[PDB]
Amino acid sequence: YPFWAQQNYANPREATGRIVCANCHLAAKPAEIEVPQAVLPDSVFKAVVKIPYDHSVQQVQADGSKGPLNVGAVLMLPEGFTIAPEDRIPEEMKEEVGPSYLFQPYADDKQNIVLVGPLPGDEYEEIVFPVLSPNPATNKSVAFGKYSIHLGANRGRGQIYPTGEKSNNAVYNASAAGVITAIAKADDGSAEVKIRTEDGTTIVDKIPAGPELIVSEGEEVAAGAALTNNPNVGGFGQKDTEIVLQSPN
Ligand code: HEC
Ligand SMILES: [Zn+2]
Ligand SMILES: [Zn+2]
Repeated sequence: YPFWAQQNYANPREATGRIVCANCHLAAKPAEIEVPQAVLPDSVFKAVVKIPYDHSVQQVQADGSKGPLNVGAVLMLPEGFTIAPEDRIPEEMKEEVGPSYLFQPYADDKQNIVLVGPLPGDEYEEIVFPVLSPNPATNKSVAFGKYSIHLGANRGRGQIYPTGEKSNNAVYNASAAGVITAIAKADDGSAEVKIRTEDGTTIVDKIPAGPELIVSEGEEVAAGAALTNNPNVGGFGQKDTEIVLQSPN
């Protein structure tokens, strides 16, 4: 969740440009963002974000059962830019943009970094951010010019928790090489795979409900080999765009 990015990373964009959601949402999927080519100072414009996925495909949920996906994103605007206050949103636009409550600043001193979600993916095919450009004439920290906007967008449950533990929406691997002597399947959906190592020892790898086993009893497996499919059907992607903070006329 966006909140887990806030708790663990003061800066959501690493030196390489990689956005921190990627540290836990391991699969890559597209991220789209559309903004006007240029905007006048102290003006409101729309930033349209899309996070594609096949709405007919369900994902493994926290309880292991199949369900819908939720989406979320971090939109990094240039210095001075912020989500537009409601009273600054023009009339014809108010019904074209997301409601104010959808948007959360990354931090008090990073209001140009906007977070949205989790939101139900089936209801938000486009997330439209109403953005207020700054005014260089009265704000010395910002100047007219061309700037970059960075988008990080996710759909679906991540693979690793803030605790460092893997979620049930990930591949589980053989903790050691050997032969599978048994597969204890709880009607809980979870499982325990007993592996007989090449010299007597037997180890047990626990797998939560959700992932599908792709090994069978009596089967040999290498260390690190996959015991399950990769049930993940979502992903996180990034996209950059530019915008010109323009001088009137
Ligand atoms: C690891 C510490 C994470 C970071 C950093 C971020 N997210 Fe995450 N997110 C993570 C997990 C393990 C889960 C699943 C929780 C569960 O058990 O259900 C999530 C979930 C989301 C969701 C909901 C997806 C869905 O339910 O379909 C969204 C929309 C989401 N996360 C977005 C997101 C963004 C945009 C992040 C970076 C700004 C981000 N997450 C960071 C793990 C972690
Ligand atoms: Zn869609
Ligand atoms: Zn930048």
